[PDB]
Amino acid sequence: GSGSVKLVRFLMKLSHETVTIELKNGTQVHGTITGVDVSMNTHLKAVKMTLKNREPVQLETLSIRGNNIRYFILPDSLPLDTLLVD
Amino acid sequence: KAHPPELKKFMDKKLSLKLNGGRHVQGILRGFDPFMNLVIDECVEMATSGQQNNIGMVVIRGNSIIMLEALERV
Amino acid sequence: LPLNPKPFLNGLTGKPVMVKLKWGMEYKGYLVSVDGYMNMQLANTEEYIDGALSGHLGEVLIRCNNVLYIRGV
Amino acid sequence: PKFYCDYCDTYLTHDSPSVRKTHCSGRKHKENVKDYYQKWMEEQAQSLIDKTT
Amino acid sequence: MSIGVPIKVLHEAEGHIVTCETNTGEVYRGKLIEAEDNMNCQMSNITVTYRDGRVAQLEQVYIRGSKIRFLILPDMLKNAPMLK
Amino acid sequence: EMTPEELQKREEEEFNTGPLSVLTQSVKNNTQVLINCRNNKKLLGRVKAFDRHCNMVLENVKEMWTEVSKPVNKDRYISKMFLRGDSVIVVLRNPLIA
Amino acid sequence: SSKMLQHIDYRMRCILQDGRIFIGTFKAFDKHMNLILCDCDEFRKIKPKNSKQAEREEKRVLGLVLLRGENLVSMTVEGPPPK
Amino acid sequence: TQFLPPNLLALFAPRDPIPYLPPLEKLPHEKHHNQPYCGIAPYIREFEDPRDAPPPTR
Amino acid sequence: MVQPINLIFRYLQNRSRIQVWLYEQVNMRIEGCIIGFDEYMNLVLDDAEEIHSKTKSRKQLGRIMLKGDNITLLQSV
RNA sequence: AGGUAAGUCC
RNA sequence: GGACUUACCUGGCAGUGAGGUGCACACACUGCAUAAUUUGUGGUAGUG
Ligand SMILES: [K+]
Ligand SMILES: [Mg+2]
Ligand SMILES: [Mg+2]
Ligand SMILES: [Mg+2]
Ligand SMILES: [Mg+2]
Ligand SMILES: [Mg+2]
Ligand SMILES: [Mg+2]
Ligand SMILES: [Mg+2]
Ligand SMILES: [Mg+2]
Ligand SMILES: [Zn+2]
Repeated sequence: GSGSVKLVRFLMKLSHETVTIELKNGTQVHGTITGVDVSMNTHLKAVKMTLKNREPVQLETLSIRGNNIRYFILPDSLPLDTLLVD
Repeated sequence: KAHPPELKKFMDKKLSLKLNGGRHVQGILRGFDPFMNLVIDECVEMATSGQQNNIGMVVIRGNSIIMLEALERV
Repeated sequence: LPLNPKPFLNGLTGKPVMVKLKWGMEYKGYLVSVDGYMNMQLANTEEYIDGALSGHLGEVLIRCNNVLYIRGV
Repeated sequence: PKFYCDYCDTYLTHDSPSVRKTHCSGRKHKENVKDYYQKWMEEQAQSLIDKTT
Repeated sequence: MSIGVPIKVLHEAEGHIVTCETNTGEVYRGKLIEAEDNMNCQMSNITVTYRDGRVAQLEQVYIRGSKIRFLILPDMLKNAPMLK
Repeated sequence: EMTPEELQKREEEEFNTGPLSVLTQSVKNNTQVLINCRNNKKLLGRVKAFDRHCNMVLENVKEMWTEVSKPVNKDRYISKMFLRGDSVIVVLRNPLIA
Repeated sequence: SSKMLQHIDYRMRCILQDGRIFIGTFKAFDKHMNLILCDCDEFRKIKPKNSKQAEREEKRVLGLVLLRGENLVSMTVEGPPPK
Repeated sequence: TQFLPPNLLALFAPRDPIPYLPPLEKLPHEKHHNQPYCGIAPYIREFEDPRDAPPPTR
Repeated sequence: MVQPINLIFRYLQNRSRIQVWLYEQVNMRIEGCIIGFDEYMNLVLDDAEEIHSKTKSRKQLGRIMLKGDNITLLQSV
């Protein structure tokens, strides 16, 4: 088809999905999304944050201001066509 | 939605302006807008060499202004 | 003749153009389309790194934020 | 566009720089402020509960 | 709606001493004369502290909000009505 | 806006004719795309969807980049991503070389 | 917004874009994620210029801090509200 | 809170000025870019053969 | 008071040759005659040049549109 | 609609 | 404290709540304007 109106609307559906986020500063976050927000601000639980060239660190919770996100790496099974009907 | 900045206080005053690229400039503030774009007059470049140069009646984009300092009383 | 940016581009649409990016690369090709944000679609596009030709690409979208200037032929 | 004065418990249905400054250099306002922080010094009275022990 | 709690808190500190770190890493300490809704700040009697550690005195300054990292406001402000 | 009326599918018209047609077509025809990204990494993949900012959902991506001594090539495979649009520089539709 | 209100009054560790950490009592926020932090302490990691020496953590007290949203990266919870 | 009895206004007192610390990062215009942004020309060979492409779903 | 938009309009009319300082690029500047512009501060520059500070030699461009995001400062001659 | 200021009454 | 009077400063658009219809103004929620200089679509690139 074509472009969605907004595509955050998709990310907002990914509650309870476990993802890996890369930040614009090289930090990698692996965690389970508790919520995503219109401004792409993103909340995770059960997080393993790995700042650039540092040893991982585990955290119960983390929120990331969305502008900092470069990308989400999604679950291989995540049913895209389903979730994209928007 | 977007209000103008309060630079009436600094109108027609000599200013010294810290700018984006480690660039500094100085001169008399003749006007402004809600983006904080400025009009400077009798403006001097203040190059890193320590050498100063005269360009006058410049426009400065608000975007690239960090801080300005009043040299004359406000 | 006060020749403003939207008309200027609309002018160049169709014509070969060269777009220089803030990051120092430039892309040469037939400007196809432009939008209100000045994103650019190019065709028969080729990549010039540091002034001299790097390679031939194809149909290219350039996100507007990346552009420094755009110019004819 | 709306603004809520925590000190006055009142609204400025249409906020502006000009309007908010006018309100804030207002008779009612300045008194409410004075009152708020005087009431806070009364807090120090709650210190006496410690004073008694 | 539109106005928000942390900017209110900034305006509440108008008139008092604030420290303010800019994007450049300079730090300005002085009397906050006034603040706008964007964080653009006019200040007086400022001890600037340059990146190197040297300080200077400045009479009147004005700082673009978009170029501020953070401000240090007076601790009393935590007892302001909004923060409750 | 210039279009303050509440059905700005001028959004769609632009998508079909404007420069984001690069994507609209890539999505429709399932063509591979190569994106030069502001982490300075190269992403080659398919576009499942996109939006105004060039937020893209991608499939079967191969992320490609260069590290160091002499410069070494690197690649990783990512089967489903969402890329944030701001981090796009340039997108390039697959020139059907054969 | 309850994702954020959840943590209000907790002590929160914020990572800033330059790699500073602000730890502070999380009093307020807004649509930008401007923050108000109380009793806020700043920490930072200082690299040894020689290839292997112990790295310095440097604390510095700030007190009541207003952090501009743009410079915020992430927040996680450091500790529960003080008593 | 500017204009109050000096009794109360003494509450809004600054804390002592903060220790200097040098900056963490260089200034952006003076930072040295060891592998600056670069183009995609070398990568075209990566693209699939169009015969081996999957068909247009619609 | 002189609005910055007006003095750009003044520069246009005068057919003055304007030099632009760039945002976050301190080595290059660009100069040319302002044939036109817009709300975003994008400039159409009739006989644009690329001036490189280290080189002290110029690269000729022709007629260019320079996107506004880049501009730091506008100068004369 | 709301704030402010000045006035009139309660 | 409360009521009215006058002057001054301010005021984005739409859908729903809202049930005779329409208009005006307020409140609540939801959108849009909003990816174009001051935060929510990058000169903080991850470059050791
Ligand atoms: K929006
Ligand atoms: Mg930003
Ligand atoms: Mg009904
Ligand atoms: Mg914007
Ligand atoms: Mg932007
Ligand atoms: Mg706009
Ligand atoms: Mg911007
Ligand atoms: Mg923006
Ligand atoms: Mg931005
Ligand atoms: Zn009030």
